[PDB]
Amino acid sequence: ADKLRAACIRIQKTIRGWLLRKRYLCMQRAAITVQRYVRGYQARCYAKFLRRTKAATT
Amino acid sequence: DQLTEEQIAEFKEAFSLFDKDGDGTITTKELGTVMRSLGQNPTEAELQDMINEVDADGNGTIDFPEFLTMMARKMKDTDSEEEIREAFRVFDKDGNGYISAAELRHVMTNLGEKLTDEEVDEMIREADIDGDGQVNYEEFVQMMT
Amino acid sequence: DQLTEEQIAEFKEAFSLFDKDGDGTITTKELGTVMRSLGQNPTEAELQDMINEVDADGNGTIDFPEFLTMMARKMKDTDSEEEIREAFRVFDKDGNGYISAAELRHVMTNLGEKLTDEEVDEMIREADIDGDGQVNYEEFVQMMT
Repeated sequence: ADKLRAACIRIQKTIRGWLLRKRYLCMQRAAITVQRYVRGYQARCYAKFLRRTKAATT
Repeated sequence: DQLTEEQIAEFKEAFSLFDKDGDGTITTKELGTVMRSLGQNPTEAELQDMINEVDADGNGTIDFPEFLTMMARKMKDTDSEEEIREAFRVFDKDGNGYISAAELRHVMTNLGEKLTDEEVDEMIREADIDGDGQVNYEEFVQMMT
Repeated sequence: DQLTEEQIAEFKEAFSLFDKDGDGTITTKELGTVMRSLGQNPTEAELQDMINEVDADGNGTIDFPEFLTMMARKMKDTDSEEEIREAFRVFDKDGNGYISAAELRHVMTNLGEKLTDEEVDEMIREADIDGDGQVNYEEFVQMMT
């Protein structure tokens, strides 16, 4: 309840926020990166499956 | 006005990350984390106010609808870059626009809503600030925006 | 620059696997699966952009000529096992090359371009979970590339 205190509090909330935001955005990018590779490899497995059964297709 | 479809999607994403079992709630304890992860900078006091205005019951949880209200509310009252800069200059003896990295750490951990040593360390790390240097807080504020 | 005879033949072969009638089209919903079978790893957003570019219907179809055109531009080659490994590391708390199977599941189905439970179960299923419910994620890095 005073100028030094308020000034400090305004700074602390901005830092606390920025840190968490930064970590969040980062976790988000990482998730998307893992997600595209997951979708990528499962699709390749599926296509392999199709290739395998096409040969058997008469 | 009110939250856009896009903003709603953004907040549900983060909210659902902390909603441990998809039941539609997050603990009142982590309301700050979620709001912060989404880019809002509330004080520990405001957090406690928001909580109070929803946790009379004492269950200690918050649902998505109220969370969206808190977000829209808090969003209306957002500090500018200059307001943050000004906060810095009260600790900026001579109006040069800098502040000892040592002084900063002292205020962060001793005044207001005292940061942890871990949080101050993290700050210095993530901001690539010289532990024994000067912080061009005008830029530091830009960096955090 | 453009697709060589070899590439065209490779792509036609891949595309044709998903062409049920031999009529020269693949459903819009399978565009991603087809690019993926050719080695690419596009995001959901990139796909939606490509689809919108040629004004296709989400419940509609895409043809070989436009497919070829998409592959000529949109096909990239920047991936590497390094980036997928760093992506997992972001969630490696102890830094010892492991992650919680349950945390991976929760993050993957809520954050970002979320996967369905089946997709994650398929992914986890192919890895060995140990006593502390953790996984050596280099197992995923290996099988995803």
